[PDB]
Amino acid sequence: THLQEKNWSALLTAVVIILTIAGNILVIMAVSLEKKLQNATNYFLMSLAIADMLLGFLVMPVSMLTILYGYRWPLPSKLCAVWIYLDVLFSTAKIWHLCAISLDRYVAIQNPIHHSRFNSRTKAFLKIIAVWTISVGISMPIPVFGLQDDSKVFKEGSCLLADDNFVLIGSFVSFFIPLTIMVITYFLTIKSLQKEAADLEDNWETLNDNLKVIEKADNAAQVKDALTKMRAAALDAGSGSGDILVGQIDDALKLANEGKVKEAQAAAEQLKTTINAYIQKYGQSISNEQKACKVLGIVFFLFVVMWCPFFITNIMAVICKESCNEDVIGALLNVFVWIGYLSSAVNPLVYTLFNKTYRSAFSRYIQCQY
Ligand SMILES: Cc1nc2n(c(=O)c1CCN1CCC(c3noc4cc(F)ccc34)CC1)CCCC2
Ligand SMILES: CC(C)CCC[C@@H](C)[C@H]1CC[C@H]2[C@@H]3CC=C4C[C@@H](O)CC[C@]4(C)[C@H]3CC[C@]12C
Ligand SMILES: [Zn+2]
Repeated sequence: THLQEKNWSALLTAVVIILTIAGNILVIMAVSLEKKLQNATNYFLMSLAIADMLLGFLVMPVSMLTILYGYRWPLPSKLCAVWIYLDVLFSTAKIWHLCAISLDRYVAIQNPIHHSRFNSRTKAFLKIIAVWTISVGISMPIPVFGLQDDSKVFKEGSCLLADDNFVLIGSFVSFFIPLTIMVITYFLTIKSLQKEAADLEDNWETLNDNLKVIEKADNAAQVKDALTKMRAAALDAGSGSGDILVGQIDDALKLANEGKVKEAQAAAEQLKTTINAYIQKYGQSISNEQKACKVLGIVFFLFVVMWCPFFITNIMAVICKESCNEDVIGALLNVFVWIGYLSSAVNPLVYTLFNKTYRSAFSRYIQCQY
């Protein structure tokens, strides 16, 4: 039966709604409770999850109500523009949250002391508020012109963004520009991390060369010279983390400055083991940045690929009003809108897959074990 089609569409819509709300609430709880997940990127991801939850709680159920009424808007006229504004607001906020994550992490890894433990919570919160304000500013044209003009938000009785200029400018400002920025920033990030690993290997090379020089030293002058080169290398290798290693090298360097050559050589001998350990630690930190980069790239790819069919079909239907068939186009737009909405529910599953802390948190939350 063809009414069974409406029943199935509404049912699958409800499935997507419940999945979105539940998963993003799980992400909210994970970021709100775990102190192991309290850096800037996780604050951005929790803001992202609340945005997706607001989308799945205020916008997607109204879309289900719309698809139940034969796509005829049953609510008051102003609520159509309000609902389109909220929809565009939350989706634009999501994509620009992703863009801000990419850019912020890139700018961070640019800073030569970005491995220090001192990160400010308030700065990340201010960035999140700035992104939400950007989203509100991008979405304001719909309330401005939509409440003034009933025709720009209504399309044959149906509550759709009918202005072609609005559609194209919103596709560019809200989807295409942040997508391109995301791609560029991601590839620049992989290049910067490669540079980081290369510099770390160079620091290790310097450390080994000067340890070997110290092992065969004769007088205090060359001991101090090799220890100075070692101190520079070790300070560079920490990427601002801040450890005992440079302090131990300074202890050996004091021994060298006093003229004690044998004791300085013994100190360098202990430093050899300490240096191997710390170098491996720094390499592991770089590898962790690489893994986080790839996971966030998976997130970006899933979101963009799931929203791409809708934007493709929408811009195409704006271009060809009669060249292309519009019944199949309307069916495609329905299906692709709901795929893009499914993108909002996909994220917590991805957090579960490639993150052990998120997965443990969710496994303990399903059983209510806090
Ligand atoms: C409910 C509905 N139902 C129908 N149609 C609709 O367009 C709609 C509106 C669908 N909104 C979903 C979010 C979109 C969006 N805005 O900004 C973004 C930025 C992003 F990164 C990703 C996505 C977006 C804009 C449209 C037309 C066919 C008939 C049924
Ligand atoms: C705790 C941290 C990490 C997240 C903070 C999220 C804050 C900044 C977000 C969450 C929900 C957001 C609000 C959701 C909806 C609207 C309606 C819009 O027309 C004006 C902005 C406004 C009022 C948003 C302001 C920013 C907001 C309050
Ligand atoms: Zn780093």
